[PDB]
Amino acid sequence: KEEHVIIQAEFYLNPDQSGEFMFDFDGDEIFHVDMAKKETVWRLEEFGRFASFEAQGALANIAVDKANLEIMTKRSNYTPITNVPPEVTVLTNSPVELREPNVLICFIDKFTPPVVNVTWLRNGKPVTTGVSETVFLPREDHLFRKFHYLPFLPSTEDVYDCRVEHWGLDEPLLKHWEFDA
Amino acid sequence: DTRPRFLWQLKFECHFFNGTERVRLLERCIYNQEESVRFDSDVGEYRAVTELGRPDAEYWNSQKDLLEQRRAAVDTYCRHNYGVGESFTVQRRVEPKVTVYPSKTQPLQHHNLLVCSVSGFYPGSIEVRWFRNGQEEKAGVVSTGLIQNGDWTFQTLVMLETVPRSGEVYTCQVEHPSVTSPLTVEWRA
Amino acid sequence: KSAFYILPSIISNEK
Repeated sequence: KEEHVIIQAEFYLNPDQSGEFMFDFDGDEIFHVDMAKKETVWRLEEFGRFASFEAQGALANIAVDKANLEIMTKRSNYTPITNVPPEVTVLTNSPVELREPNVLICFIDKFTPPVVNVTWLRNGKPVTTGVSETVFLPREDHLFRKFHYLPFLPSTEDVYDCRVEHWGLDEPLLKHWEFDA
Repeated sequence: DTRPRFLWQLKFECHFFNGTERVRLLERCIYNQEESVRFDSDVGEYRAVTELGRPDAEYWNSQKDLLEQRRAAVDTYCRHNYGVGESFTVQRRVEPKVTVYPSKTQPLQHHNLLVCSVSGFYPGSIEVRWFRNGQEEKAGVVSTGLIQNGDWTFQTLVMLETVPRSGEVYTCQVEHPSVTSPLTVEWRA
Repeated sequence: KSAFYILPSIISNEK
């Protein structure tokens, strides 16, 4: 029966002291608040042309959330979170064609706490040119998902890996992708 | 770094049914991975989901002005935001790019997986059908399902188990709210 | 350019 869902999703995490505030529409991020620069970051440019958002309120909410995390930590008898390692997948946004620009997507899914280290590797070497990432996105089961992006030129000579570190994995996870004729 | 972590999440979910005709506000508190307390606008007050949440659900239910502001939020908050974002979210439309290719370069008379790649579309509601020489083929369809790319696009791969013989023509037919006429792509054996 | 609105978070039972 559902048609649409808007979620105002917030979290705070100790002892990392990391906070997040975002709006979600049917699973996609409308915007989030950059905690450091204290400002709205729109997931797509045009959003910021059609809508606006006062960050001050989001920061105030985050402060209340930190206070509540400390209260709940005490109340639970200092029960820690159980680490849930991520599922990682690597896909292309479109069918691969040699010489036609494309994008690799690293899906990091179903994990908690929301702390990960994600690096792109081409032929074993870290690549940071043109890369991007989303913030943590909420899930109905209260785990998180994340996306990393790599624009690239398909070729038969290169291999790719998304390398994901998370406290739930006792070993760094490499997810592999290559164009195979 | 092995020291324990403690997580607090607060989610406000506005659920919309038949436009903005029916709206449900669901406020949810989560400690670690355990939802402790929630406000469901259909009930109109806080409820402890676990006993950990009982102190809050009691405290917050004693605040009449808080309960009033939450009860009215379906109007001042949910319906407001739906209106603010309607034009570029509910009404976002991006047409899918469709390609059809054999998953493997195999000669005729041997089993092959024919792939219909539908990429770059929005919203996620979509229907993909396979036809062999004009006849719809319902059996042997293998699909990745709907894939959310995280950048306000979706993709899906819908594969057909075939034994292609010479002369056969396979067609992938895609229906999507972004197109008035179904998109069709052919692959000739 | 209309503005998105937030619901305020509320302190928990400290007692």
